[PDB]
Amino acid sequence: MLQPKRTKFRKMHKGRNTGLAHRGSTVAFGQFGLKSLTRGRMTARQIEAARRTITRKIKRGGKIWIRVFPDKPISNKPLEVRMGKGKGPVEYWVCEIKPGKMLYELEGISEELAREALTLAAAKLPFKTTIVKRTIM
Amino acid sequence: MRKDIHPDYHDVLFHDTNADVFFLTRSTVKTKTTREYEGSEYPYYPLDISSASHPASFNKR
Amino acid sequence: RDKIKLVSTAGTGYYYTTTKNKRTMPGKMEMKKFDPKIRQHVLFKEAKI
Amino acid sequence: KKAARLRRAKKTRAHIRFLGVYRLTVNRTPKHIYAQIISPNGGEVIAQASTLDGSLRSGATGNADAATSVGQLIAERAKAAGITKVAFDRSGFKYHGRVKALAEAARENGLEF
Amino acid sequence: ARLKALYNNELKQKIKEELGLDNVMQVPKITKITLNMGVGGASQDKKLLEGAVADMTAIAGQKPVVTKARKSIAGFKIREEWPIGCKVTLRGEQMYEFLDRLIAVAIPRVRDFRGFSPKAFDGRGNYSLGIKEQIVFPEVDFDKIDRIRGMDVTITTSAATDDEGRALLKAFGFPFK
Amino acid sequence: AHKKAAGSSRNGRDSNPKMLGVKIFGGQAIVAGNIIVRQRGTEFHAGAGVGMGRDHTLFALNDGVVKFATKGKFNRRYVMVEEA
RNA sequence: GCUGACGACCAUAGCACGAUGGCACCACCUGAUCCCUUCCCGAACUCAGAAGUGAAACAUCGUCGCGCCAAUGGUAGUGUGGUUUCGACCAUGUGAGAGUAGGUCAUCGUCAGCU
RNA sequence: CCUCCUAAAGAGUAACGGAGGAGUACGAAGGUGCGCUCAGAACGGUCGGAAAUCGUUCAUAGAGUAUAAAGGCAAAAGCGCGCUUAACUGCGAGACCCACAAGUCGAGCAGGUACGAAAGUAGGUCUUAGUGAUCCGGUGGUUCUGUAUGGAAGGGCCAU
RNA sequence: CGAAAGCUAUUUAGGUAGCGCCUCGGACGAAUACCAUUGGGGGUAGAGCACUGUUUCGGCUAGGGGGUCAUACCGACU
Repeated sequence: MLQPKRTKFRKMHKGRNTGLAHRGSTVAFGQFGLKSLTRGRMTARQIEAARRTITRKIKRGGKIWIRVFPDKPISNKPLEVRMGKGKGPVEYWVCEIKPGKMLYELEGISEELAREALTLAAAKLPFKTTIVKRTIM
Repeated sequence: MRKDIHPDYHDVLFHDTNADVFFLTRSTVKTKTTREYEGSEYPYYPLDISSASHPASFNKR
Repeated sequence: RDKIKLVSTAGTGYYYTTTKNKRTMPGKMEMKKFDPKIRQHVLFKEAKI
Repeated sequence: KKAARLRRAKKTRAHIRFLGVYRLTVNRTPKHIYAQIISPNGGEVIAQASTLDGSLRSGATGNADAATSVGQLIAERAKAAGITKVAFDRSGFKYHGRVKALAEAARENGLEF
Repeated sequence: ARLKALYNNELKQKIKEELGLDNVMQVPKITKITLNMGVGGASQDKKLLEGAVADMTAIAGQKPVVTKARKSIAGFKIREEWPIGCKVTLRGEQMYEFLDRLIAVAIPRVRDFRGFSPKAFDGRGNYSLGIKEQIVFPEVDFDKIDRIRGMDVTITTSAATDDEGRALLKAFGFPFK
Repeated sequence: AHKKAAGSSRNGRDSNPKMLGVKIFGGQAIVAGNIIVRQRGTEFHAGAGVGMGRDHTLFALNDGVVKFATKGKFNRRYVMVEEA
C-alpha cells in the first residue's frame, strides 16, 4: 500500500486530469512495459493488487519496476453527513494516470512469461492497457 | 598598539644556569633581582632549563 | 505599556503623549521636543496622563 | 582590499547620482593621489588633477602636502570648466589625511561643497 | 625581537634555498599568533574567566579580548553572547618576542615533554598546539595562582602547503617529533 | 455519521484585499506624485525620477513618461520616469 | 601598444586551467615618530616612505572542461466560430517549456598617464 | 484584523473551502555618521565531545530580519559603535483605494533641531496585523462666547 | 424607453440604506465603442525539477541491520 511517508499538506484540491503522458511514456528501466491507453485515478490498492500478481508470475527470476506512485490524497465524506461542515477526511491515495504512462516494467524473464504476467496485471487495473517493447528512440 | 591598557612590558634577562646561556627578551615578569648584562643592568630571572639544556636479559643467566 | 504625558518645561502647557514600559524604565523620561508655543526645542518632562 | 574599498564606496556613489550633481571622485594609492570630476550622468570626465602632472610629478608625491596641491589644482581646473557645486566622493577611503587634505584645498580654492 | 632581526638576516635566505624557492617574496613567514583560552565553565561562576584574562595579560603581554558565544547551545548551558573565552592576537615585534619566549623558555618547562607532532598542521601551513598547564610560562607565578589552566597557541604563517609550514617552523628551532 | 471520521477543522478566515500591483504601465504620461506600483518589498525598484515610500510604493517625482527596464548587475526590475 | 579612474551593459561578460607583465601605473612591500587606528592586534583603517618582488593579487592573452546563451522543426497550451462519445476534433489566428544543431573566454564611452 | 492558496498571469472575487497568525513590542529595537558580513562543511588545536572558544580554506545567503506568512533585503532592510531625539510643529502638489464613514503613499515649502567634513539623510521601526465611530464625562491649553452690565458658571476651539 | 436578483453595511439574512443597473430633463461634444499598428507589467494554461517537498531504480560509501575465541584497545567479514 504505497503512500508518501510525510506530506506538506493533508488535503488537496480535486484538480483536472487532462492531456497526454509526454513524460513517463517510454520503457525506461525494464526491457518490457505495460502502458495505459486511457486516463483515470490509479488507487494504491490497485498498485498492490497488480504488483502482487506480477511477483507471483516472475518467481524471483525477474525485476519489477513500478512507474506509478500514489501521492494524491482523496477525501471521502461518510454516510449520513450533510454537505459542508468542512472537507472530508482522507481515505486513500491515487496516482493520476494519463494515456501513455507505463504502470509496470519487467526485465530478466522470457518474453512469454512477461506478457503473461502483464496480462494478469491489467485484469486488476481500471485502465485499457497495452503491451510495449523498449526501443532505442 | 594602544596606550595605558596593556601591562608593563619591560626587558628581562633569562639565564639558564645549567648551560650558562643567556636570553635577552622583553616580557612582563617582575624579577626579584637585576644583574648586569653587556648593555646595562636588566631584571634577572634565573632559569633552570631552556632550549639549550632540554633534550633478552636472560643471556646473563 | 502605560500611557504617559511628556510636558514641556517652558510652562506653555504644550505636551506630547506616548507609552512606556514602567519595568524597564521606572524613572521619569526627559527629551528635547519641539514646542510650537515658543517655536523652540526645549526639555519635555514626563507627567501623569 | 580594493574589493572591500569599493564595497563601502557604493552607498555614496549611488546617492550622488540620485542627487543628479557633479561629483568630485578621489583615488589615492601609496604612490599617487588622483582627483577627477564626473558628470551627473557618470560617464564623462570633465576635469582632473593627479600627481602625474609635470608640475608635481618629479617631486614628493604620496604625501599630505602633495594631496593639498592636487586639491588646489583641480579647483582651478574645475573653476575654468563651469563647475562650482560638486558633491565630494571619498570613494571608500576614510575622510582623513591625504583624502581630507585634498578636500580642504579643493573646498577652499573655489569649489564649494 | 631578536627573531625579527634574525629572520630577515639569515632565516629568510636559508629557507629559500632549502625549499628551492625561485622568488624571495615566495618564502613563508609567520603572520599572526593567536592565543585562545576558551573557558566553558564561565557564565556559571564568573570567577574563572577574570582569572584567565589575568593569566593571558602576563603571558602574551597584551590586553586580551573576551570572546562571546556566537550561538546558543542548551547542552553546554550557553546562551547568546555570554563570555566563554578570551583571546589575544600578536603581530609584528610582539609575536617574535613571544615566539622566542615560547621556543626557549616556555616549551622546555612543559612537564613530560617529547616534542610536538608535525602532523598537527591544518594543511595550509598553519600550526596549532595546546598547552595543558599555563604555569609553564615564567610570567605567571606558582605562588599566587588561582588554578591550573590550559591555553591554545595558534601560529598563522604565510605558507600555502604543509611542507613549507614545517620548514618555516624548523628554522626557529621548533620542537617537532 | 458512520465511520465517524469527519469533524471540525476551523480554518475559515482570511484577510482583506490590499489592491497591490502596477497602477501606471509603461509608456504612459504621468504627473509628479502619481503612484506607479504598490507592492510588498521591492519587486520593482525606483529608477531615475521615481521615489519610494515607506510602504515600498513607487511614485513619480516629476512629470514625464513612465518606463520599465531590467537594469543593474542584479537583474532587478526598475521603473523610471523619463522626461518625455 | 599598455596601465589607471569612472561609467554603459549585467555570464555569448561568469567559473576553471595555463601562460605573460614590472620602464610608467598598480599591487604586494618597509617602518609606526606623526595624524588616525584595534571591544586585543599597524590584520583592516591611517600616516611617513622606496630596500625588495611580480610570489600572491590584479590586468591581459589562450581554451569548450563546466556554466551561460541558443535556433529550425515538431509537440503542449490557447482567442474566435463549429462539432463532440467530454477524451478531444475541425477551420482560422497564435504558439511554448523541455530537448537537439549550434554559439560563447564579451562589447562599447569619457578622461589621465607611460609608448 | 493580517499572510498564503482557492483567484481563471492587471484589480476584485464566494463556500460551516484548505492552511497559519494578530488584539503586541521598542527611548532603542527610532535618526544619523562610520564600520562589518552570514548558515554550514572540512582540517589543526588543553580540558572539549557531534556541536562552546581559536586559527585556516570553500561558502549570493542554503543565515538573519522582535513577532505568522508572503513579497523583499549587498547601497544590505541583516550586524556593531559614537553622537543624538525628525517617534518634530504648520502643512502638503499629486495620487492609490473607496457606497459612505474611513484607510494608504507622498515630493515640496516654512520654522526649530539631530547626525555628517559635506552633498545630504531624518515627519518612527523592511513592508503588509497589533484595532473601535458617535454620545457622554475627565484633564492640559486658549480669548472665542458669556441671557441687564462687569465678572463668573456653563459652552466653543486645539490637545489628550 | 426599459432593469435587477450584485457590492458594501445592517439585532442583517424574504427588511432597508449608499453605490452598480433603468427612466426623464439639462450641460458637454467625440473626450466613447469596434479594428489595425504599437508601448507595458504579469506568473495562469502548458511545462519542468533550479528551490520546498514527495517518489522509484542503480552505483557508491562514514551511521545502522548479523556471526568464533574475544571489556583483548569492542576485531576479522557480510
